[PDB]
Amino acid sequence: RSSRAGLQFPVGRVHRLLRKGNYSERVGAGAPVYLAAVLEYLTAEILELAGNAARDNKKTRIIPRHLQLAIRNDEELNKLLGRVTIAQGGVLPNIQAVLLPK
Amino acid sequence: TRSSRAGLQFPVGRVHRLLRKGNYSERVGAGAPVYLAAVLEYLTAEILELAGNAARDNKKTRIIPRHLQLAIRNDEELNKLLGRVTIAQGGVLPNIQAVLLPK
Amino acid sequence: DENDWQMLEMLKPCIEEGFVIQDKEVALDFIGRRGSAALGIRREKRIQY
Amino acid sequence: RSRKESYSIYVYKVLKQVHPDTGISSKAMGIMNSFVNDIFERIAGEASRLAHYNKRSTITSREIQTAVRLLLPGELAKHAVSEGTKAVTKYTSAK
Amino acid sequence: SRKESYSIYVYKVLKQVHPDTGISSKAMGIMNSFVNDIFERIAGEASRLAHYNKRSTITSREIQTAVRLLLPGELAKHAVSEGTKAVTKY
Amino acid sequence: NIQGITKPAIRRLARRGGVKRISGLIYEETRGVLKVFLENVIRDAVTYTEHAKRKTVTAMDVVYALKRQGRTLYGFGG
Amino acid sequence: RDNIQGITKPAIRRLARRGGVKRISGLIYEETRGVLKVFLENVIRDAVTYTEHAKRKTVTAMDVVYALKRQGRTLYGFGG
Amino acid sequence: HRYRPGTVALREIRRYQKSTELLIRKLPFQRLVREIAQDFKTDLRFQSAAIGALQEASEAYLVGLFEDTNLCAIHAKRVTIMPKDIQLARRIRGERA
Amino acid sequence: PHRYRPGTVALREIRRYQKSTELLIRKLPFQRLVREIAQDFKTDLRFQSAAIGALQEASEAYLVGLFEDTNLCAIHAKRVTIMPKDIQLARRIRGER
Repeated sequence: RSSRAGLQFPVGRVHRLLRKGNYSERVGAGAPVYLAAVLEYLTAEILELAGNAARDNKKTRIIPRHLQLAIRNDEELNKLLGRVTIAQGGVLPNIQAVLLPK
Repeated sequence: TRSSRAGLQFPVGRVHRLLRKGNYSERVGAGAPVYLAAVLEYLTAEILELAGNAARDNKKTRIIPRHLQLAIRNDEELNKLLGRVTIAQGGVLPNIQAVLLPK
Repeated sequence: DENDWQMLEMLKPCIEEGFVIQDKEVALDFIGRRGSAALGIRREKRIQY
Repeated sequence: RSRKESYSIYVYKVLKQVHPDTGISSKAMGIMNSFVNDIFERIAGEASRLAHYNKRSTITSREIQTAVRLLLPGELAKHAVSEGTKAVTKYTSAK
Repeated sequence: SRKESYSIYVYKVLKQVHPDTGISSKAMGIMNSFVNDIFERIAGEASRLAHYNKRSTITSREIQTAVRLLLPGELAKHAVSEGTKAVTKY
Repeated sequence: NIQGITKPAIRRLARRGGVKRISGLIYEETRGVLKVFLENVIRDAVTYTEHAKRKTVTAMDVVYALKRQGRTLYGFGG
Repeated sequence: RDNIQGITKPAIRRLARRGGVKRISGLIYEETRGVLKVFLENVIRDAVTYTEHAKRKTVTAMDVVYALKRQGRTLYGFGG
Repeated sequence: HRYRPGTVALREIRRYQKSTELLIRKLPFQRLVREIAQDFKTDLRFQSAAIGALQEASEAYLVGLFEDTNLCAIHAKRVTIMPKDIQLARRIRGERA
Repeated sequence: PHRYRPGTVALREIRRYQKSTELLIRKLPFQRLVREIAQDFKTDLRFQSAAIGALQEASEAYLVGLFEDTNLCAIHAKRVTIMPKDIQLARRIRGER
């Protein structure tokens, strides 16, 4: 069904976790397709900014510093994951206005 | 029923139905809703106790929800639990900042 | 005949209605979804059939 | 004409126990009903996550006990564990 | 043991976005926690809607309105478009 | 439009909130924050209503939307 | 014993600099130590709670993650 | 005659921390809520209960917001609020990203 | 090999640490602090090391958030010298006690 959807997040393993999920009585046959599509779009939306963050520092392997910078550089992803805190991250390079010497 | 078989005021059967129609797991154990009924009744006992003291405060007999709001906010732990839940017709405490008081 | 625009003009129905299947094996599967493929026969087995 | 439910009589009897010379408004009864529904859903969700993070699905009263000690503040939860264990013993020793 | 993760799937995602970019182990763990977080959020919100209209099963429509609920406007609109396209193609 | 929110009503909310003396631009800032919060709440409520496939906003959609905000409200049977 | 002063003054200084603080007073340090202590109290209460209901004499990292999920301060990265 | 400033103000703080009846009255707030909702779907009908719930939630949320605003405005050694106090408090609570 | 005015070291540490990634509080005193508070709730525990590192991560996160709000309160108060009443205002308005 991954090939029948043309996607990459496997709808069958999603279907197995949704059966052992205590979520309703019955699980449809297109709902895990829809869900795997939404998850694929979000993972692509983050890895795009991850690639940009690895490109800004000319680094090959994406490190979690790149991930943290890529999350805080977006505005909608900050509004989603603001109560989420990633390990190894650090924060934005952030300097206030009155702190610099005049 | 099973209620007086544990000596409470909250039912066991309704709660045992709700634990299946909430799909909160597969199966429901035997005495666990009795335990939950005891927990709920102790909670509402403390709440209505402080509510009754609040009713004694303004010298009324029937509990108005302002008395509920003040009884929830005055206790420390009951302001810890129900701090993130506002209440309709609740209001707030009698609060005056002393640094705003005139000389 | 490339100018035979009426040929194309009654074609485009068929093309654009079969357009929902843009590669091979989901087509073979859409066949097996009728083609005597007993249900449960896995997707690659249905396609073999 | 769907037959909807509430908790008015049970909480009303509890009020008549601990404060017999005390009335109640029905608006407050709706408030308390919402309160018990909230407490119930929170304890249900904590029991749910206990069941998930324990790789079991048989909810004993022990999972409900640890959820009671999680969700509530400390000393009130201590009295709650007292009430719950007493009700378990009084219900299971007799029938 | 057979502790199942999401490793090779997000590897295929990264190969089909930035095709010459590597990534570390702990970053993959971060992605794994991310997918499990978003999965539990959407499934829990769908189960809430199932109870809120007393409908004891799950179609795709609950998932659609669930991602309408969680994510704000633009990302939600793109995800709705992506899901509808994949569902119609399936 | 927005100007049903009169000046002395915002003053009364400042009185209950605990504020003694008020500046001028608090009015526009209050209207802005009020509009943002009501936008988020009404969007979640009409999303609930559109999944309910009905034309009228319930009380229950409001209650579960404020549940989704982490801003749970009692009193109305949720 | 006295491991609250295991939190050093240069450690509070370093965490002030990463967060962006420029001018650190002298009365800040023990208030910061107390806030750290109350935070660790609530977190390790939940951790020991999940450990005792595991019926295991060892605290796992997964239990710490789940307790943080019970807070609202969810930590990725380490599993779960 | 005329009183001093702070007499009437704190007197009405006392007089308005007791009644929990709503202050933003019904009909203009109702017209406002229908104006806000109008740009989501055309011509939606309303229960009165949803309007009452949002009216309660609005006044309670602005009470909590004004509490944190006034604590900021006193803490920065002033007596009277100004909108950057509201900006500071909303920056604290994590609404503004 | 020289001394300049106070402030250059401050901005240099800000740049050096926002460039840096890893832990600021060291490992072993934090471990013994966790064991001190942990033994007082149950006797004779045993620990995974990654659990303690996760505790350290959460602690650093909570302190950094508190310092960001404290510095915003300070810069709001037209001061750079933070004082403990700034942390009072901060942990008041977050409501976490």
